[PDB]
Amino acid sequence: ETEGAASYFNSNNPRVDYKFFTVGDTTFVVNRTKIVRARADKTPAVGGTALVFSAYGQYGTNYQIIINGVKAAEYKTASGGSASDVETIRTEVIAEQLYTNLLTWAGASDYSISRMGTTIVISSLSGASFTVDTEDGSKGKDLVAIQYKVTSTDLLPSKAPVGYLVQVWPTGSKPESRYWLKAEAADGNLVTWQETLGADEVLGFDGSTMPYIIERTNIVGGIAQFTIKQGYWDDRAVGDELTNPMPSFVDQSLSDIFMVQNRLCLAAGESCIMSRTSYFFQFFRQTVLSAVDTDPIDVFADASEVYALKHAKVLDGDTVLFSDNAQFILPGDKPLTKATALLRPTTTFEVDTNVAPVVTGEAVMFATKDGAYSNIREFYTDSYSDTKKAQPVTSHVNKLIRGGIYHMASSTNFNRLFALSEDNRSRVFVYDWLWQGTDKVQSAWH
Repeated sequence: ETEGAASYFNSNNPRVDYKFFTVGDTTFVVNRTKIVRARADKTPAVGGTALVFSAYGQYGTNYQIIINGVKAAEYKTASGGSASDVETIRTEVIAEQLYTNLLTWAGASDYSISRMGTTIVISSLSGASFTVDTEDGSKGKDLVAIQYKVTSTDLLPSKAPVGYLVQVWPTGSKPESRYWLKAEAADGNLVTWQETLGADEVLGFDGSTMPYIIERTNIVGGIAQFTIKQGYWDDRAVGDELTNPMPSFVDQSLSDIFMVQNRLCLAAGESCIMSRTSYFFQFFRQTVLSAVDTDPIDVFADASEVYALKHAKVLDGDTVLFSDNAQFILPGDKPLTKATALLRPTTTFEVDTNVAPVVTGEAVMFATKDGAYSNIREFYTDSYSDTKKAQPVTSHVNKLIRGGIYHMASSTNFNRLFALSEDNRSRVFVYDWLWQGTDKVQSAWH
């Protein structure tokens, strides 16, 4: 066992609750009672820390640093008619002179101020935003004041403290193009920025409520050892809430687990989430700047009048998704992208989701419940060139099966089908069939 072992298996009717899945060696266990919750921790909010820097300098400019209203850190450049005024306009000279004046200011006892390169960094001591103004000779060329947002990429400071956060959102640009950048320590005068998660956002899924994993590590002395453990779910890394949103299945209960085109498929109620290709534990885009086909997909084309879907099966180039009152077809002709994958509601047959439908090759066999008996229907493709209908194969024997069906098993090589009934556990029904040409030369029950 592990942490949360005897807390995800808290149920009284495991037949309806626990739905299992298997890929490779790992085994996924899904409980339909718990509700997925988001983790309590959040990224730090928009900090009051701000930095200022100089770019050009000009001649004879009175440089101001308006720190939260009251004026401080004053400096003025000489006229420039003398050859010696060239030294006073350099960025480094401006930076150090402004730093010296700011430190001597009376209010400096509340803000931590340091100088690195041509950048002055002001950090609050348990306070709100500085709301700096920093008027200068030009419009924005001379001095640039940034707290957490910038209007372009060229205006980025040459130097910055390690771990500084900033928002990039050029004016007149689509909201999908904005992203958060992080200033990380590097050599050379220029600093390097990397994509990072936004400020004051939820980190990721809470592992205590997400489906668990059962894995067979090795075999010791002819006996395999099995380990149950929490899932290795990837955490959100890049983007903000708008461009990297939480999938809608949060604050809901899972319904089924399956997979299509090597992508894990989290189907919960109206929502179904497509995992990243070859990476089952990640549901968030690797990078927000650009979109690629491998990125996870969200498909909501199913109607909301259909409740939580239960089963999924493959049928002649398509994956059919079974609900309690309708069916859907997910096309597989084209690769699934953000603009191509969609659910197509095709048939409205009445299907009982208590028992798992089986596949017999070219057809899918599902059972329906009615009264104290049960019928079994065949799902196949008709002679219309892509239209599917369902027909009952228990027409001549409909009262044979007592109670309902709780288990099925098929055999494509033997063309054999098995069924069970609750009214007598000792009785098993065998349905045999054999296609030949275009007709069923045999359809046997015993």
